[PDB]
Amino acid sequence: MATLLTTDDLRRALVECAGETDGTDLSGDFLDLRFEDIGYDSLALMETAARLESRYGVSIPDDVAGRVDTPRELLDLINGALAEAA
Repeated sequence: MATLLTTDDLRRALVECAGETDGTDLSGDFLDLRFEDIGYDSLALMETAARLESRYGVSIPDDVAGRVDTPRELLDLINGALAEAA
């Protein structure tokens, strides 16, 4: 019953920005350089993390999130704030 955030969740948020595509070739893992692939420096995932921060009910991380290079870090970021919150 205790389910705050999962890997599959962060993935859905990363695709929401894309739009539509039934491609992707993940035959292992996708949390190594997901942000450093198309060009997700910060501005791209900035607005996305903003609206998602409200619907999720998480704080407003502009430092770590603003300069988030790792993908798995993003999940542990919002999910982390939710942990202490609960």
